Amino acid sequence: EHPCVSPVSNHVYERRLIEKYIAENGTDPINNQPLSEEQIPAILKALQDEWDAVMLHSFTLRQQLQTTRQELSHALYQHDAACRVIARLTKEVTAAREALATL
Amino acid sequence: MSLICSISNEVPEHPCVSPVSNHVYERRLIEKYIAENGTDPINNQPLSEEQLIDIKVAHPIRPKPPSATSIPAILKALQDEWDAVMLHSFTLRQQLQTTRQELSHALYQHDAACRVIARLTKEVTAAREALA
Amino acid sequence: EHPCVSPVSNHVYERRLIEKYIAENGTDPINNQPLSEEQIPAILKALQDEWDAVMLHSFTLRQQLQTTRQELSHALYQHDAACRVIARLTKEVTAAREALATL
Amino acid sequence: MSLICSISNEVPEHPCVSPVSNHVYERRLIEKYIAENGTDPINNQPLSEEQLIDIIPAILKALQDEWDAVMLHSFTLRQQLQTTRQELSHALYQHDAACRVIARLTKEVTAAREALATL
Amino acid sequence: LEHQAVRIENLELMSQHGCNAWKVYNENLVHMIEHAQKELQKLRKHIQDLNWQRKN
Amino acid sequence: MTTEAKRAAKMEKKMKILLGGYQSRAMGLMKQLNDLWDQIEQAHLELRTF
Repeated sequence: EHPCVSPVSNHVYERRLIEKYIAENGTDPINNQPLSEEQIPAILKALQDEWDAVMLHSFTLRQQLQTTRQELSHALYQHDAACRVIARLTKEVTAAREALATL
Repeated sequence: MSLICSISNEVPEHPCVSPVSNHVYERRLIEKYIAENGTDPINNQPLSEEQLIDIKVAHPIRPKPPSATSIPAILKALQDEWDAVMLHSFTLRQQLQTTRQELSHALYQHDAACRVIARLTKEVTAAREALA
Repeated sequence: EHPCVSPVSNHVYERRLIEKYIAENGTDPINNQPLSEEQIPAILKALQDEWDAVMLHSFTLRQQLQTTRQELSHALYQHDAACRVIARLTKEVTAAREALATL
Repeated sequence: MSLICSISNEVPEHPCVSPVSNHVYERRLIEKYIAENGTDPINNQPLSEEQLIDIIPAILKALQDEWDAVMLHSFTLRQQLQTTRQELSHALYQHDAACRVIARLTKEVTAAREALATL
Repeated sequence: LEHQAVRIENLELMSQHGCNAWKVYNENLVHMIEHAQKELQKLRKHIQDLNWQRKN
Repeated sequence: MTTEAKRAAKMEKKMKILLGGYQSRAMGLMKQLNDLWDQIEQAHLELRTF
């Protein structure tokens, strides 16, 4: 019923119960600090939360993309080397074949 | 109570109590009022943002409805609600302007009634003097 | 030059200025508790603040209307109370003139 | 001075600084992040909220276009993530193929060396 | 397309949890009405108590 | 998108049946609530006069 809030636990109380507890304990029921006996928007919040979730999504995607892309980046310079080995081996297998072709 | 801010007549997002009036308030609104006016709003007693007592109770607040809503549709619905609010606020202007006229006309008739009462009081007294 | 935040004052300082004060004192520049050198939403916020201005003004209209509507209704009932007074007086005049007719 | 929040990569309305990373976060985002994650986004070290030291229709058309502008970037970031994954899957595929071709050729080189050793 | 993606994502939650949340919210309106009717019945009694003071 | 649009409509209309029952209650509750606030307002107005 009665309008009162503990200024240290920031919690909402019915004056009968909180004054009862303070008289015995001298203290707050939710954090046990002292307390003296006398002491559109839903749409905007949702749309803010729409923005909020997308930004957290955006970071996560950025994190996941960059993780994969780093591993990928190393492979590219190595990829050109990979073709070179097969090219080199195709020449070496040819050289070995021609030595076998000799006889 | 399931809180309502005393300024907006509606449930606050960031709630606080003024100890100077024990009413419940939506803190960014009344802090703006304090900066612009320096007083409690309900009873015009002096107030500061320091005196405000914070609340941290979570919100059960619910969409209205979720099934319609999407980002284009939210902005569509928000505009309509915006127009409804501006219609509502201008209606208050209209209402207040209307209450000016009706109160004023009422006041004239009650004032003029006193002059009649005065005359009738004389009439009654003269009639009692006649009885003497 | 290099923004760093003090956990005691919660303020952002310029690195050159805050280091000099710590170097002599070892304390916060605002209130001298211990400190060391090592230590679209704008659019929504703008629209929020516009909504804020609407509410505060509308409440002012609410507050003044309710006062005047009380005062209106009071004046109406005063007017109505006057009617009862005139109703009494009309009968009282009529009876007194009737009394004089008796002689 | 102006700042950038390290989750948004955009200017914070109300910023807070993780000392676990020396870098700026937009409080409502990071607390909500900490609620699920419990960790510093920059480096996945553990983090908790208390450590975070604190620091008409034309408008809605403008807001809508900027809302759409984020969504332009949203598809792009999703599609680039898919593309880098599609590149990575292909690049490993060709690398594994490159290993198998070179294994095929190493078998060829082995057989040919043995055949020349037979001589 | 991403607007549809975000939309369809919302519908998944809304099907399961929104049914319960509607029931909880509708209850909350009843609780506002119960508090209002209690205050109304307090007020109507008090007005009629005043009327009995007026009448006596 | 057109396949998703057809999906989104069908999913919603299933749900709009289910939640629409609760919606209909919500309209009744809110209408009553404004009426009762009018009753509270009118009574508190009248009490001031009396």
